[PDB]
Amino acid sequence: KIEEGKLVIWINGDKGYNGLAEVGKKFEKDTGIKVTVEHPDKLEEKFPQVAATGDGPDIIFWAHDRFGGYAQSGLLAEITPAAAFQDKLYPFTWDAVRYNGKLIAYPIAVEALSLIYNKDLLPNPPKTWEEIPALDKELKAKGKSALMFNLQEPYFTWPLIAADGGYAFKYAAGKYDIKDVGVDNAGAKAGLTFLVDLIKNKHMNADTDYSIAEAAFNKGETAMTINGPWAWSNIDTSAVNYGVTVLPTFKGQPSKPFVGVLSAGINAASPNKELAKEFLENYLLTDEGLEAVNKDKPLGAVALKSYEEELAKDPRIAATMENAQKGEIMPNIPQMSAFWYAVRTAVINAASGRQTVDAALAAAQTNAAARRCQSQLERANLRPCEQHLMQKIQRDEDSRDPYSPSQDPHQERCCNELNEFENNQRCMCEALQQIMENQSDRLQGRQQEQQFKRELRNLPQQCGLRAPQRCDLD
Amino acid sequence: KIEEGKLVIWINGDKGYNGLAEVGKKFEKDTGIKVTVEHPDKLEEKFPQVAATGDGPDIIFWAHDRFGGYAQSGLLAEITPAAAFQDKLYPFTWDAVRYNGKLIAYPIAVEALSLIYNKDLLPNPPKTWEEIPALDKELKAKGKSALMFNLQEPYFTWPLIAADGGYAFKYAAGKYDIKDVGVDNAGAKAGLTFLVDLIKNKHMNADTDYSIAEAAFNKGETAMTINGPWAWSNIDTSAVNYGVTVLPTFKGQPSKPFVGVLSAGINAASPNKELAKEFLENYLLTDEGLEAVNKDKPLGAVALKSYEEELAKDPRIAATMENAQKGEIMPNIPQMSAFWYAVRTAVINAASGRQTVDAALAAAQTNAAARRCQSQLERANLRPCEQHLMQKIQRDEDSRDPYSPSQDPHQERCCNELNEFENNQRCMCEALQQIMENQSDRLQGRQQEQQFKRELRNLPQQCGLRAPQRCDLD
Ligand SMILES: OC[C@H]1O[C@H](O[C@H]2[C@H](O)[C@@H](O)[C@@H](O[C@H]3[C@H](O)[C@@H](O)[C@@H](O)O[C@@H]3CO)O[C@@H]2CO)[C@H](O)[C@@H](O)[C@@H]1O
Ligand SMILES: OC[C@H]1O[C@H](O[C@H]2[C@H](O)[C@@H](O)[C@@H](O[C@H]3[C@H](O)[C@@H](O)[C@@H](O)O[C@@H]3CO)O[C@@H]2CO)[C@H](O)[C@@H](O)[C@@H]1O
Ligand SMILES: [Cl-]
Ligand SMILES: [Cl-]
Ligand SMILES: [Cl-]
Ligand SMILES: [Cl-]
Ligand SMILES: [Cl-]
Ligand SMILES: [Cl-]
Ligand SMILES: [Cl-]
Ligand SMILES: [Cl-]
Ligand SMILES: [Cl-]
Ligand SMILES: [Cl-]
Repeated sequence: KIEEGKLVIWINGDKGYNGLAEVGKKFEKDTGIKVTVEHPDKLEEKFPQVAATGDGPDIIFWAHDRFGGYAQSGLLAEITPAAAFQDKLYPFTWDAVRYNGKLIAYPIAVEALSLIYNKDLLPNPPKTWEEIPALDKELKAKGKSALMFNLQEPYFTWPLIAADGGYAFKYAAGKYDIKDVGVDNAGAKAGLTFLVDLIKNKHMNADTDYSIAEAAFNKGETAMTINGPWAWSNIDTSAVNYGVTVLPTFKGQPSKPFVGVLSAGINAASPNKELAKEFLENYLLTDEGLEAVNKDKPLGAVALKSYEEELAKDPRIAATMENAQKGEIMPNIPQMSAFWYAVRTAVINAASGRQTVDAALAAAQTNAAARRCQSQLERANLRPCEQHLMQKIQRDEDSRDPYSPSQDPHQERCCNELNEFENNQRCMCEALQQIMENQSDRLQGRQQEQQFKRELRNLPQQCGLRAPQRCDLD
Repeated sequence: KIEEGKLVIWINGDKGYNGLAEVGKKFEKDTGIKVTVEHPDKLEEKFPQVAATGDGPDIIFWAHDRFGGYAQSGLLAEITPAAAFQDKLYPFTWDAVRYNGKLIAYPIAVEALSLIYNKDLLPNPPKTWEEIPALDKELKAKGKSALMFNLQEPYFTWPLIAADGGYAFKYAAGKYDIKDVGVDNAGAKAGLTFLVDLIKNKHMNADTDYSIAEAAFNKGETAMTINGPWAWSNIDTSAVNYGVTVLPTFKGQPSKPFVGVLSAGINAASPNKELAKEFLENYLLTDEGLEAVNKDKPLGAVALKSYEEELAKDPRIAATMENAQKGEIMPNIPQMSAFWYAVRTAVINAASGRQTVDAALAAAQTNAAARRCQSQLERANLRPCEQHLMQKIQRDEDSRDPYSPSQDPHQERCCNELNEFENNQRCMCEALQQIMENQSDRLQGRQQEQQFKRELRNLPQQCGLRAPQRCDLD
């Protein structure tokens, strides 16, 4: 489980975790509470998996977009700041940690990608994506290349995709229509197409990932890269003289980065909820705290109004905010992970040539708009079905297809719930399994239990719904 | 298979099949072609099952509503009458055998249910359903009952259900919205409710079926029944003095029978298509022909204008047409069978008390609006998927998760088709099986075949679609 007394903190390996450990120590010098800071791999995946059972860190750091999922799963303890404190952080940033009218994490900083150029290799950076092929040609001559960024992650290639019309889920009347996915429209295609063409023409390489691009840029091998504030430190170390400017335009429109807001959320299974709140509110979210971290690795435009008033002077932050405004805040809904995985795949297959732009995006659209089982299960309230089945058993203890020689002398609300598993039978099964589990202990007899299994088994048919071929009800 | 030279005809056991055999003989006396007339059980089920392989009758008789399904399955040969002939039959009736802008059967007669009363027991039949409980009470005293009709079939109980708002599929802009099902609205509930209440109060019995009601009425045991023209003969035999009148009203509206049009369709696998056409056009659809049949058992309002001009004089036919007009023509779409099965179930469970009106209807709505696998398969054009997979194999004969040490140095349109099986995985499987079958013969090698199976197997995943847990590709 989770030790009471200490604070364990998870944050991604590309963030200023050393800078955060310092705030960990200042907090310890004043508190005596041991603050541990870790940067595991795939922590945004691991957390859902571990916080579920009741383990993991007290605090979890990631971009706001994943927290909706965590919330829906009941993994995040709600956070509640006295009005005053809230007045210190930008409205904009508070919204990003708001799910179902609740605050589920603490905002830290606003992130957005910008175009980063080597002032040596390229005094004047291009205004347009279209300009780039010419450049690379020119640069290849001098033994260099025009541009290199991470292609393995959608986050990076999305600003171009989004430029001429691409979007994730439309925002219709105060909500996201997760059936209205715009990754397969003219714009998205145009964008991804241009991207692939760059590859087809030897201007960049489908296999290029983060570290490869970072190294290339930091060793002065390519004129341009695309990245976020976090990456500024390593360059500051690298002897390269760099500028940070607005991303190029495509078909005349600005690239539109998915703006994300670094957030800190408290494990809803942690004993140290108070300590956590005090840490984040009184130490991290302070001018010294943020600075300590921002020193290790730049946060972008911090959530706290006072320190940002300082940071704003930095031209790099200006360009960061410029790109951010051209962009859109990522949604934080549960379906976002689906969307991301979907697009990650499309981009890769298209980039690698396994598929065509039109095909890959078409698959992404289909898949990103498909509801996942785990989500549906969490949202399910299966009690009505439980109650129904129990009752039905009493009325069959003395009254077609009878169970025993003795049988041979709520339903709506339940079915309403099961309706949600009508398009995924494996899922329908899981829902039945969940029902079983939630009752096995309340089942006295055994005639009782198996006369429950069989009833449970043809429950979907009773609702006029589709049913699994097989379904183990251990 | 089907013998060339003879004509085999299927018609339901409750129709004037003897009367039709006569036209069978007059046709034989003039032709020498042996005409066989049979009335098998569940012939509307058997036919789809047998006509599929290429057997069955040359001609198939049923209400128009089932023929849409037969058509979609390619079981019905299109029928084409010279304008003149068509001018002999009512427009209304031609529409009923029209599917996808094609004539798929020959209209014979218009059917509709009416209220049939014993003039001895009840000189003045009720205007309203509401009046009936009082009657039955009064009649039970005299040792009789007010009303008895078939409860095992939805066809009979639907006029009441439909009365105050019930419908099958809404007709939206020239088409039926099979997702807009009106069997679970206030009206339908009201209607079914009244019906169940009749039962709950000992006014009728949930177990009452056709023969039980017919016998009861024909032996003068109940004052009223609800039935169609076909039933007139047996009563004519029965010494009971009966009238045929408009069905009672419910909540102030007329009962609304599903008007059906007896149709004759030609097996699209029969060699005798010409004979069939000549039989139906030149013998059956004539004043003598129809009469011969109408003699055995009344057809209702026949499709042929001339004979109906005669029949119209019969007050019984008048009442039949009155009820028909208060009613609605059944749709002939493939989904109709689903709808009927769904409602048959609801009615029975509600009537039997296994479920409540609200629950049962709610299940019917859900289920009647659910697309069936066989339908989706028929409508599927899986070629694109076939072509795609074949090609993909060539491009893998020398180029992640490789098949052989050698591999280790259309898609959209296809997926568009597979999208249709996204809510039924068993079905997705069948679609893959169909693809396999349609290629096993075109597959030279064996490395070829199994390198096809594996590709085929993760085809849904390539389309971002859901996939079966298991799928045998024999
Ligand atoms: O590619 C598959 C992948 O998608 C998911 O990651 C996304 C995040 O949810 C999202 O916040 C963003 O990640 C970036 C941050 O905003 C930023 O601080 C910095 O770390 O760069 C990040 C990108 O590498 O975008 C990504 C998608 O690219 C998802 O959460 C994962 O589970 C998954 O493996
Ligand atoms: O109840 C289950 C059942 O539904 C289907 O039968 C329907 C028919 O499609 C339909 O034409 C109608 O059947 C009647 C005729 O119109 C009439 O000529 C006479 O025969 O009375 C009939 C009713 O018994 O209504 C029924 C539904 O009640 C379906 O086709 C069957 O497969 C099925 O078993
Ligand atoms: Cl690790
Ligand atoms: Cl909480
Ligand atoms: Cl307060
Ligand atoms: Cl969006
Ligand atoms: Cl478009
Ligand atoms: Cl038989
Ligand atoms: Cl044909
Ligand atoms: Cl003609
Ligand atoms: Cl209708
Ligand atoms: Cl309603």
